[PDB]
Amino acid sequence: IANQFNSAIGKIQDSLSSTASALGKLQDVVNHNAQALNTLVKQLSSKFGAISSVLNDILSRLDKVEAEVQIDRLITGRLQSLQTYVTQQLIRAAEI
Amino acid sequence: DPLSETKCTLKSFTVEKGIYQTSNFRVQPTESIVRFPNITNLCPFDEVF
Amino acid sequence: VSMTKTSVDCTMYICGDSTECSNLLLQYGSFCTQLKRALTGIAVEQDKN
Amino acid sequence: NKCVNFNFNGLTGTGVLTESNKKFLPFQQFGRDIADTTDAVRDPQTLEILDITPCSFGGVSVITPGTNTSNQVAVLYQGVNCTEVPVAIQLTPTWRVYSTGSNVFQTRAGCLIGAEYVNNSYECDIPIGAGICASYQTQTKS
Amino acid sequence: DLFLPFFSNVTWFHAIHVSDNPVLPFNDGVYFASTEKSNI
Amino acid sequence: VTLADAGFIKQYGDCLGDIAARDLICAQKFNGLTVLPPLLTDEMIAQY
Amino acid sequence: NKSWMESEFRVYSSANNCTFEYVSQPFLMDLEGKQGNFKNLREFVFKNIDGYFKIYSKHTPINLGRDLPQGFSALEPLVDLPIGINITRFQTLLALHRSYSGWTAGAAAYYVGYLQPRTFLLKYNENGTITDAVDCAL
Ligand SMILES: *[C@@H]1O[C@H](CO)[C@@H](O[C@@H]2O[C@H](CO)[C@@H](O[C@H]3O[C@H](CO)[C@@H](O)[C@H](O)[C@@H]3O)[C@H](O)[C@H]2NC(C)=O)[C@H](O)[C@H]1NC(C)=O
Ligand SMILES: *[C@@H]1O[C@H](CO)[C@@H](O[C@@H]2O[C@H](CO)[C@@H](O)[C@H](O)[C@H]2NC(C)=O)[C@H](O)[C@H]1NC(C)=O
Ligand SMILES: *[C@@H]1O[C@H](CO)[C@@H](O[C@@H]2O[C@H](CO)[C@@H](O)[C@H](O)[C@H]2NC(C)=O)[C@H](O)[C@H]1NC(C)=O
Ligand SMILES: *[C@@H]1O[C@H](CO)[C@@H](O)[C@H](O)[C@H]1NC(C)=O
Ligand SMILES: *[C@@H]1O[C@H](CO)[C@@H](O)[C@H](O)[C@H]1NC(C)=O
Ligand SMILES: *[C@@H]1O[C@H](CO)[C@@H](O)[C@H](O)[C@H]1NC(C)=O
Repeated sequence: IANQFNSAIGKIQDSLSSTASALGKLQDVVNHNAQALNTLVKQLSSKFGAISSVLNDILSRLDKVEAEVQIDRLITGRLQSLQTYVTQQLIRAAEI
Repeated sequence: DPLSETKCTLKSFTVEKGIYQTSNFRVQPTESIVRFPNITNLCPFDEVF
Repeated sequence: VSMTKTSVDCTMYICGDSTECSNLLLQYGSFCTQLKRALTGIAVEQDKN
Repeated sequence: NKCVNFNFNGLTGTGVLTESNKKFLPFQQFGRDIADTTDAVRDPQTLEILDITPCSFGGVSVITPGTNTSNQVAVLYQGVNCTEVPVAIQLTPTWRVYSTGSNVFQTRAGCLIGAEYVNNSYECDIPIGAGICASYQTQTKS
Repeated sequence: DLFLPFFSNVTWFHAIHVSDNPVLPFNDGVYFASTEKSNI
Repeated sequence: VTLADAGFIKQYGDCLGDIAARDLICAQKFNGLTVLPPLLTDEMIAQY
Repeated sequence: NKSWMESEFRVYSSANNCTFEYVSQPFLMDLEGKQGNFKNLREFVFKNIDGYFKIYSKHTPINLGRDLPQGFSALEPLVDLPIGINITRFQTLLALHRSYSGWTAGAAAYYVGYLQPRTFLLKYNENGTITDAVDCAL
């Protein structure tokens, strides 16, 4: 019973050393927290209907009366992007 | 003070024992730096107008 | 058992440090504090789990 | 190496400027990142390439006992090296007085200010991160 | 954008004086390429 | 498990130059997305 | 005149109303130093789009390994011409150097491929050159 247990726990070294994929259930947590934040930082490139997605171009090129009407398109789409991320994170957190 | 910052963040004149988020610190700029090309001469607008 | 504890400064993600965008963001009320609160609710749970 | 309101060819921003290792071809004026913001620029008076990065910043968390127990508090600068908070001596938090420090301590979670580090462990009273916690009591070991 | 598609047909013309050629179209745009030397 | 950002100190001298051009974790940080450390280190979890 | 020069221009018999003119130095002359039976493949792209005629180009050193090689390269922008005219067709100039009314018989060869509106994914290396790409419709 000792030689069986000692040789069985020996195969755990190989079951972990030999394949790459053994811890996929934990790697998937890291991959989803990375891909969600990498998505969220790409959403800053979306124009949401404004003349530029770069907020300093709006503020370089326009005065207050129509600069604010362009900025508010980006406030709206960015805020929706956060609202999507925080809803997705609350949905995953309740599964973890 | 940072306590007064948390009192406004909680909207309360009493704060209980804990750790609380507050507005980011951000090193603000010391001066402007304007770098156009050092072009010498006025454009020909005064001919076409 | 846990996931990466994350916090976001919504007034810095939404507005690239410009004051005039920060003044438009106040037109939306408490949305930015709800985002902070919900992410804090997740982040304090990871250390519970 | 200093925080400035830069403007290159009309492209206003706020950041620090540094010499790039990047190698723009003669047709390129601006270099760019995943958020389509300008990451680098070619200085039009000398054709030098400058990296642009935002001036140093981070989250700030405040650690307090019960306000009925005391008004004194400690402050944690998130992800920040304690060589950098003395450079954060304008800034967004106008309560500069916490920079007086003397009890500054580096956690891996951030630079922690206004709390004195002590070797003898306790139960976790207020959680900081990365194995640290903070509490309000008299050490009076001596 | 207007690109040349991968693995697409391109017309390889030889041209010679000897000591017949119609005008080519220009629809969307043209990738034009040569290996010919001596600035002929 | 090849972890991405444990949350430990990012002393700015890391971020400027080459690394922010290829590593997304700095671009996240420069946009106010912040990843915090756990309360219990991998040494304290191993001790329990 | 003791010189090699275009003694007459056959190409246009008339030039009746001309509306833009230019002089330059690029358009991909030759390599420096030469090598025995080594050659340079010259690539150009001509794009006409809402009244601008745009040119891009590339030099490619290539050996005795056939032609038009299955490796990779990308064209740099060359000029943006504000011409405002309809292009529907094109032709290319040969220049047989008249050696003895003489017209000694030159020979030449070139490749033509019409562009299309298309979506591409482009790989920029850590130096910022495009080093690979994929056609999202191939
Ligand atoms: C119950 O199952 C056991 C295996 O799971 C088995 O143990 C094994 O027994 C055999 C012999 O019957 C051993 O085999 C070796 O025996 C000698 C060398 O010692 C050689 O002649 C053989 O070729 C072979 O190498 C195994 O070493 C042994 N394994 C362990 C871990 O002890 C038991 O015999 C089974 N018990 C019953 C009651 O059936
Ligand atoms: C905070 O920043 C300083 C640099 O300003 C870091 O100091 C360097 O640390 C390494 C590793 O110990 C040494 O090899 C260097 O010689 C140090 N340079 C200087 C100028 O002191 C310091 O390590 C950082 N602290 C943290 C916690 O990351
Ligand atoms: C294109 O060329 C023709 C020929 O020079 C120009 O036509 C002349 O226009 C003037 C002014 O109307 C008349 O006096 C001449 O009698 C015209 N000549 C002919 C042969 O038609 C024409 O104007 C030019 N186009 C432009 C836009 O300048
Ligand atoms: C600007 O002046 C400098 C000398 O101060 C000179 O080297 C440079 O060539 C000038 N810029 C341009 C666009 O020529
Ligand atoms: C922690 O203990 C060491 C001795 O093991 C001592 O040198 C050090 O000063 C102590 N830390 C503090 C903050 O005093
Ligand atoms: C390529 O050209 C040949 C004729 O030379 C033709 O048979 C073939 O079908 C063409 N293929 C495509 C995809 O254009």
